[PDB]
Amino acid sequence: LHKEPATLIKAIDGDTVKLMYKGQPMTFRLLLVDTPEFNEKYGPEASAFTKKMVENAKKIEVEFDKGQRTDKYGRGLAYIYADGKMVNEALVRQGLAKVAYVYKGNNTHEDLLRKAEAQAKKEKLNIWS
Ligand SMILES: Cc1cn([C@H]2C[C@H](OP(=O)(O)O)[C@@H](COP(=O)(O)O)O2)c(=O)[nH]c1=O
Ligand SMILES: [Ca+2]
Repeated sequence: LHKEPATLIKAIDGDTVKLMYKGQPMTFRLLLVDTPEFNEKYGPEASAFTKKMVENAKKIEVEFDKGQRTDKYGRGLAYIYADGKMVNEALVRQGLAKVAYVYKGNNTHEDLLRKAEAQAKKEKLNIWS
């Protein structure tokens, strides 16, 4: 996999972000994670976490996996990096997302996110408390 440049247009929620990619606006949905909706418990916390992370970053990068790059809703499907730190991983580490939507061909970072989930779980962080 390879990292590609992109620019923040707007935070949306815990697992969706609007980005300028190859000069086109696109909604990106984070691979391999599920944050609660804004209206659910830890929803505002998940949204705030992602918001801070992408807004404070100097450099946003997009990394597609080996399978589909767009979902049935026309959302980009990617790992998103903020100053080299993967947003998908950070949410799971913090207990602000569950590992989820793991489909074959788009699962390069599965083991890495499952490690993070195991540590959030042992620490009973947020969703695991
Ligand atoms: C993360 C992800 C979601 N999706 C689709 C499946 C779900 O659609 P259906 O429920 O219609 O089957 C939806 C969940 O997204 P949200 O968690 O953003 O709601 O997005 C993919 O198709 N591939 C993916 O990698
Ligand atoms: Ca969600």
